[PDB]
Amino acid sequence: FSEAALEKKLSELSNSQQSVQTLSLWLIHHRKHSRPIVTVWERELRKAKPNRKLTFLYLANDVIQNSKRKGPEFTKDFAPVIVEAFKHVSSETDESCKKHLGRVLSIWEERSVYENDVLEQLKQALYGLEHHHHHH
Repeated sequence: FSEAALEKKLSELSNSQQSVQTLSLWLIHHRKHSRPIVTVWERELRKAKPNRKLTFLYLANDVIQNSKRKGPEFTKDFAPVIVEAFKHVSSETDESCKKHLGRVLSIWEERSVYENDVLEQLKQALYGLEHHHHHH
């Protein structure tokens, strides 16, 4: 595992099934490094252009869900950053992009991906009144 390799892969990440699936497999293989991986993922997410940010969440979705079979590493290590990540993506993208964020969150609530406390925080992050403080 190297952070440099991860950075390179994240920079060339796209929405294709092959792009997300292969990166997910690599990350899960390297689950011993889940904390540094999440740290790098969060940093590159914030650096990404709005039209690319959703792709980071799709990756996280795939990694978190598929990792559960192997261990709790990714579920646990995404947990402290994932609310802020949804809030970030929600704020930096067009209102209609909530279609995609909401789909993921719906998936997570339907498949029990995180517990209640977290799921509700995610709900607030996505739909909450804090997005509506300023005239537009």
